[PDB]
Amino acid sequence: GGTMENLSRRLKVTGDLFDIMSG
Amino acid sequence: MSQSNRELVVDFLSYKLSQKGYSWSQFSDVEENRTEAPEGTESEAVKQALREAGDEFELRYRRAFSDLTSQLHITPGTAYQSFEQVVNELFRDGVNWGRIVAFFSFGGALCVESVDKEMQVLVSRIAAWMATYLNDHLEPWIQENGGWDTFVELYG
Repeated sequence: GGTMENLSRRLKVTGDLFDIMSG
Repeated sequence: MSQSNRELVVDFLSYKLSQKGYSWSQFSDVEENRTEAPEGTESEAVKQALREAGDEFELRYRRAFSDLTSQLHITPGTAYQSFEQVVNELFRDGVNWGRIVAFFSFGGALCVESVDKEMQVLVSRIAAWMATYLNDHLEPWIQENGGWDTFVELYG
């Protein structure tokens, strides 16, 4: 219950830092 | 532009698992046959960026929020849910490269956790959940913001 939700949160932030649009 | 996204799913998952000490073809079937383009292939470069991106992605997460395999919790009856749950909330706020980098990172991570636990078969199961979501859930977003060419342009 309190594993996947927290996990996604961590992946989410990492995404913002490693996302960008193009170039 | 978009030829065999599955190859990208099988590759990343096979690579990460290969780094943990697991073999893809050992229990993946790859729904065809382990081959993967040699070099100089378009799709080939795609996996290259996914491997480089996932590496940097999982690294930051590993350095900040520690690894992933040593946190989650999948079982023979909650693997498809654990994945859908993290992928749902992850792409709920809005799809995007960062969300896809994690999508692939979680996929390979789950496989390693499932294999380490007692569900090597889940590797291929997740392989279909990830690929399917990739081609059916976020694929449109891919070609939307440039596609694998952009992801490769940002990471490559």
